[PDB]
Amino acid sequence: FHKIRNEDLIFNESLGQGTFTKIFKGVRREVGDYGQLHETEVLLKVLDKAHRNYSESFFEAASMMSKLSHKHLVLNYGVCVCGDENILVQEFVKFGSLDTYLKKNKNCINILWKLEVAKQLAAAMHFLEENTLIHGNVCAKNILLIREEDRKTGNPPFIKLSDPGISITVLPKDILQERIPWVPPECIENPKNLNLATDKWSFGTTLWEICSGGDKPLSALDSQRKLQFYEDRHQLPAPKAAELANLINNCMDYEPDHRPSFRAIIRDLNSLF
Ligand SMILES: Fc1cc(-c2cccc3ncc(-c4cnn(C5CCNCC5)c4)nc23)cc(F)c1CN1CCOCC1
Repeated sequence: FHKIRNEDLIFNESLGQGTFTKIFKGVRREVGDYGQLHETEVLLKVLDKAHRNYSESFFEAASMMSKLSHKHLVLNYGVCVCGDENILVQEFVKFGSLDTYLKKNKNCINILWKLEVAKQLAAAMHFLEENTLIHGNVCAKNILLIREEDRKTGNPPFIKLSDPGISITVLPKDILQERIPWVPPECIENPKNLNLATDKWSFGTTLWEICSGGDKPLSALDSQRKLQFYEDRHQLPAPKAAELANLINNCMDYEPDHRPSFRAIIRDLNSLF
């Protein structure tokens, strides 16, 4: 990881919170190409001091995204570990998380937009699968919109997948249960069951999000009822825009070995026209 000096980073507005983290917009003063000075917008993720013990895992997640380079993976600029703070310095994606964007723009997003975003996410996951790299936290909040659809010039939307944050393999059980139904059943049974099939399940849940205008599946269920939801082997209801319901249910297979490869998922996606 490239170590960035605290002097070169300026914290600005809070954008929200992750698990044991606070997230801010910031500015990084840097020497760019040809020696030109730039003040670059950045995303600053800060681990809560009270959870400093997760630091390793906190950085491990980010490490996963920087091992490979891909057009659909958010860039990591480096880390600031100056002092007692642990800071991730990442690319600032203009339009932010996809779930917020869907909730705000639901009244003007059709099937073609959803299908393009789904294809891009599936392509990112196919890249990860071919590299045998587990993401571990696919969800609409971790999809970021680089640019919007422009029907005037035919441009499709473009998305990037963000880093997964602290791994579910080390998170407390109640956080895992709160993350049903993104966390697959076998990881609720044993968090060390984290596997490639995990991301296929979570991809199904994320498709449900994309199709549901930013609604959160099973949000009306508390943790005990989410557990019970997995115990009775229920599936998510089809979204009112049901064009992807079969794909969602095929990915959210209670048998991890039966979840389809992302190549087959991409084939299915392309078959809808
Ligand atoms: F606060 C968060 C930040 C990210 C995130 C991770 C990695 C890179 C990111 N780049 C930009 C933005 C971002 C945030 N807002 N905006 C603009 C859009 C509208 N104008 C203001 C800025 C851009 N967010 C990024 C992911 C999250 F998961 C949350 C946590 N939450 C996710 C759901 O929404 C609330 C925050």
